Amino acid sequence: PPVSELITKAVAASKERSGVSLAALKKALAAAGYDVEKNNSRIKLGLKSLVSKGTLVQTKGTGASGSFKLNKK
DNA sequence: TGTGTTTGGGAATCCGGTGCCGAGGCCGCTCAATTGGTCGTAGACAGCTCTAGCACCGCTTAAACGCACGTACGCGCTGTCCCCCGC
Repeated sequence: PPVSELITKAVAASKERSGVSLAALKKALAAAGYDVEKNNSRIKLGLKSLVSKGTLVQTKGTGASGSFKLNKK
């Protein structure tokens, strides 16, 4: 399954008012058996694609270093 | 979500009493500083030599300088996780 679903599912499972950090996303995907080490660069890209698709709102920071929430709009 | 100000409250500080022991003074003594004198020599001074430090010049080339260009490291920001702190 593509990493955009795994990320969206992790952000939905950890839904809050702040927003899953990249470190929490790493932890959730690793707990989901996804190798976050080798494919970290893929994650940053896929995450960026999800922000560029507007599917994730950046709530703090800039780019992948930030916190993110599912764009309910 | 943020922050100027509030206010009871522990913690450091000030003040007065007090008492106690060491610092300051006094005395008797002694031994080390002082006086005077002799004598030896350490070094102050003159004087002489020669070396090695300074100033200069010219030439070559290697290093320093300025500049273009790119990337990688420093630094700021965010997050988390845990391990020292206060009690």
